[PDB]
Amino acid sequence: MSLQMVTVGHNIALIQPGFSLMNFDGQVFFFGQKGWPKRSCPTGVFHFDIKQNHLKLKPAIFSKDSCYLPPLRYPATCSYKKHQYIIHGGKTPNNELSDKIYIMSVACKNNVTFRCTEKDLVGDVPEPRYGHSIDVVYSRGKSMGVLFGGRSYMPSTQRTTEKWNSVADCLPHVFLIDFEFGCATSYILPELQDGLSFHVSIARNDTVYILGGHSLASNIRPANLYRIRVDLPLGTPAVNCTVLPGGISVSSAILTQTNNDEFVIVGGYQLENQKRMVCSLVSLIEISEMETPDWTSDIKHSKIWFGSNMGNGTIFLGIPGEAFYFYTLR
Amino acid sequence: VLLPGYHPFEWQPPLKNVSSRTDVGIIDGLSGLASSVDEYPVDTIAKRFRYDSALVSALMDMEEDILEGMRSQDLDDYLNGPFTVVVKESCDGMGDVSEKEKAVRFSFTVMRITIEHGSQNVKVFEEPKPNSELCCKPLCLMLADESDHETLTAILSPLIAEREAMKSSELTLEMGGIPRTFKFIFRGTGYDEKLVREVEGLEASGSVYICTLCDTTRLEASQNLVFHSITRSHAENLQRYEVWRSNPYHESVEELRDRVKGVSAKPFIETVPSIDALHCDIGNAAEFYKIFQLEIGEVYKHPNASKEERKRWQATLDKHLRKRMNLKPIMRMNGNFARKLMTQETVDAVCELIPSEERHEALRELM
Ligand SMILES: [Mn+2]
Ligand SMILES: [Zn+2]
Repeated sequence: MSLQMVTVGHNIALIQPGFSLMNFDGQVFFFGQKGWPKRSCPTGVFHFDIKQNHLKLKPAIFSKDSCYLPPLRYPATCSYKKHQYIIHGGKTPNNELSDKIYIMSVACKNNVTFRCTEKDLVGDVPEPRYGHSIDVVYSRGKSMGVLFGGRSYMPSTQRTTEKWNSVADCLPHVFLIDFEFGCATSYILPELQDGLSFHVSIARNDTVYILGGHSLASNIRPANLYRIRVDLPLGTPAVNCTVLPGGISVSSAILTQTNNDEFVIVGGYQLENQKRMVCSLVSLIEISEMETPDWTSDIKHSKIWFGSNMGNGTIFLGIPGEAFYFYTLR
Repeated sequence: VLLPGYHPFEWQPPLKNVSSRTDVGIIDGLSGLASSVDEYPVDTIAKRFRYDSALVSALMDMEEDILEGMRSQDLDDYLNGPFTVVVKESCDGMGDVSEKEKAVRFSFTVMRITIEHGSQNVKVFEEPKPNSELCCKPLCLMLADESDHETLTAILSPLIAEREAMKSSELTLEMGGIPRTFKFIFRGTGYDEKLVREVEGLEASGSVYICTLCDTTRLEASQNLVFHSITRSHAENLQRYEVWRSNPYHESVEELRDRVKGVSAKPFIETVPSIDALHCDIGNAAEFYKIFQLEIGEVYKHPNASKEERKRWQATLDKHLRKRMNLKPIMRMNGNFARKLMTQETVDAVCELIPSEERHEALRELM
């Protein structure tokens, strides 16, 4: 794991905490710019190209049948195999939380045009949230989406302007989501007692592992790991969750894929005053510490850091400053 | 006594989503914004009043003027009929505050108070100096950039909720021993163009949709000078944002932008966008100055000119105005220049440089 500084083009200001990076056919794209889209880039989605440690953001265009989604901070994102991306939740530039679901796919590639289609949700729709996890599970030749955790504002009932922006953890219900038709089912589990946000999620077959996170009510980053198994029979699917010992305690960690059935996670925040400098390796599950990479002094003494997974087993990181300072850790 | 939170009041019905406590003074402007390291970084500090509590304190501050205005209109001091308060909302960035950091100031001005006595609305109070800092009452001070949309919306949305809820009620408050009733009309007019375009989801000032009041384009408004109506309104803008975001007729981005007329972001403050006396004189002066330059070179007779010929015309006009009018030439437009240039005497002066007197007639009539 070798760390490398990155310079950025004229529009470096676009990059903000809670942004997202997505990988389509090796090509990386960027979503969640700061502020509302400008006449230079109406979509707010950018070809994210790093050449010779220099980052250029180039505007991407949407297709004619596309929705023009607002840029979203801390959405729940996952990959679906045509190859596409699922975006649910998140914060808008106006500080509003979205409960809608958007689907991103490559519509045309000329020397890329995107299709962004919003999927309506009926049934047990999840309350609008940010900082939650969403993944796709496959059980008996059927595909189903699993969504857990996060935060939102107080309900319209108890919301008072004096604490207008006050947030709380969602109810720790698991949400199964059928993407073709837009239907949503909510499951209460006995093993999931507390709310959880900013956690890490790993999806293999009919299973999703939930790691770390931050529980706002207790203000603890619990050191627990949850396995969630999903069965998709002809009838209502069945969900079982089990507590697993050996869980790391980390919020806002980033996850990347180094090889099939093996993931590495670079740090997040370990305490309010502490940072997680160490790195972990997960094999599909066993969690083993790895050698900490060569952090520079600036990263070590920064109180805040943020980042996203580029896809090619390489993390793109940022520290506060110049506006922000960026690194690539491979 | 003079600060918010001292006098008691009531809202009938109670304000929606607003606490009813009346002992509330200065409260945190972030309005409970999450500050965990996980969350979005908070680089600002802010303090505000609760909007209604502030209006209460303001009315109690001006009680003496209200009572004496009722007397001055031949009315009874103890009358308690429904007073109507027209309130101006203003927001501006205060530029750099650093001592060696920008600030935003959210404020309200009491513009006038009328009473209903018969089928008449009797003006018992009106602000004499509406553009003085003495009566622009502070409501929210934040250390943040008016261009930082995320922090701006997070800090201001609570205030907009309180105002929207005050739109649906009557405030009862005890003045001079007699309980009185007040209805409020909120008019957001203290927004300069940039802040209006920001908070009403319009594009930046370089756009083709130049007017914040109408759908015209720079090209259209230059071809059709006069005939346009005020057509924008907060609701229309909200709708057009939803149109942009859903793109329901599956258009290209150019066609979509044409449809929603430059509303490409979701509004979050209902404003009354206007103009000020200054900019009228200014626009007119810029056009007249360019007309003077082009009347000296006889462009009405010669269509083509090099840049050198135009700079020599402007230099000629600048030298002549310095000589005969004692107006210094300016390299960038400004208010009092417009004020001093838009006179008939300067038309005479510039006519001293134009050969043809038919164009002397043209310029004299235009001015
Ligand atoms: Mn300004
Ligand atoms: Zn207009």
